[PDB]
Amino acid sequence: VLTQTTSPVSAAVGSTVTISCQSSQSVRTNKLAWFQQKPGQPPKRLIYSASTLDFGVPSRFSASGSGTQFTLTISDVQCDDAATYYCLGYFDCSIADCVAFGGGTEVVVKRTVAAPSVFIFPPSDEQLKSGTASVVCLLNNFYPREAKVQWKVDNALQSGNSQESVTEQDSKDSTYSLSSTLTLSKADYEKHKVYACEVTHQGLSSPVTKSFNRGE
Amino acid sequence: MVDSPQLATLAD
Amino acid sequence: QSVEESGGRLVTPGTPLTLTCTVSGFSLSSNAINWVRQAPGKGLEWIGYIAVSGNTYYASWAKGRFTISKASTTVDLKMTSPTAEDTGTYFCGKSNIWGPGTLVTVSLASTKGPSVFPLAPTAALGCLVKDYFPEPVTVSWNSGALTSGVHTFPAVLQSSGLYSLSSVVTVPSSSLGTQTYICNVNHKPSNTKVDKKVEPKS
Repeated sequence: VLTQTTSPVSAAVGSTVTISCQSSQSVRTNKLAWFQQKPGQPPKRLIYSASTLDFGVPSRFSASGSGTQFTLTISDVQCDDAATYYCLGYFDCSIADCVAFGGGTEVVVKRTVAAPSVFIFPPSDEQLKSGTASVVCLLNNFYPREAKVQWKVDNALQSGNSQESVTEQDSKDSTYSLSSTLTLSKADYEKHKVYACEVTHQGLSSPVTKSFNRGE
Repeated sequence: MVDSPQLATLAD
Repeated sequence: QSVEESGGRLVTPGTPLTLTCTVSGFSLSSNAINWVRQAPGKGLEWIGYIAVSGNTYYASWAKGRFTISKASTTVDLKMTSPTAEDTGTYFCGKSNIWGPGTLVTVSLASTKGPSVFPLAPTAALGCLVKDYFPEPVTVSWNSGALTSGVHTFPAVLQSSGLYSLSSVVTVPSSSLGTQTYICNVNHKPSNTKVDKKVEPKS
């Protein structure tokens, strides 16, 4: 087991972040490496041999350690460094696994507060023609990530029956976007009139509700 | 030749 | 220089699947190769490697479930008896060199092409790509002519065991309806391609 700083670690552009990697069992020699991974992409090695930078890697990255304590430092943090960082170590095969990855630490880029703009989308006639019904709420371009989305159907608070997806942090402005989808059977959808999406977020001095009446 | 996963050294 | 994994696909539990890492620009005689994997949303997991000698090494949890071997230009990873836990992206490589990964899905569910529903309309519009299996789908807009303000969300796994996702773009309210907005959905696992036009309703 290699244990790493608990995610997320957020820091502002220009700031510094430090990520720890602690081994329950001492690492072979000084055979430890640091990897970076962005979603959808393969891992890229930043450091090998505990201290040594790989070719092409920004000098912003630095690392140190021995035995059971290792540390990766990112100075002058850029929007580009929003990613998950993994340490990897060697061990004696026949005492434990030869190689192990740490749990991974996610890095967030701190940014000025930015309210979402909210959009509600009713079920398409095309979908209702078929058996089902999805209504979608969109929260576009907001920071930070924490945001409450509550669905109301005729003021009935919906709970457990929606799903949310969130984008990775935008490369330019560090904002998130989020889609929430409420799924009902067509029968249930026909029963009610008022469908509403209520959003609570730091950048909103008061919650925003976006709603529509069925057939209007 | 010794066995190495070539992960934490510069294998290149 | 590089490597590339292939062979990932949907299979039923127990179906002995083999993945392939194809070396290019260097030699297996002087280099070792590792298999790494990642369940969706979770972290990286080391499976094992094969030394230049040919000696294999495995993580304790991987022993029995996985088998690595090497030919002249390729390295295989045989999955002995896959279960649903084995779903994820699998990466081959070493050090600097890692491939784009191949995606393995282990499930009883049938391949299923999606339906594509419009999300009708500064303004927002989109496409709901719903009820498909397995991953992945691709989406673009106006065949790549529209890239700006586009958000294509990660897929979710629904109650039904099928995937859904939404792609969304923000555009000037002036442009509707001078400008055509079409979403390009491709789900290769079922060879289903769809170009859906999106427009205001009433």
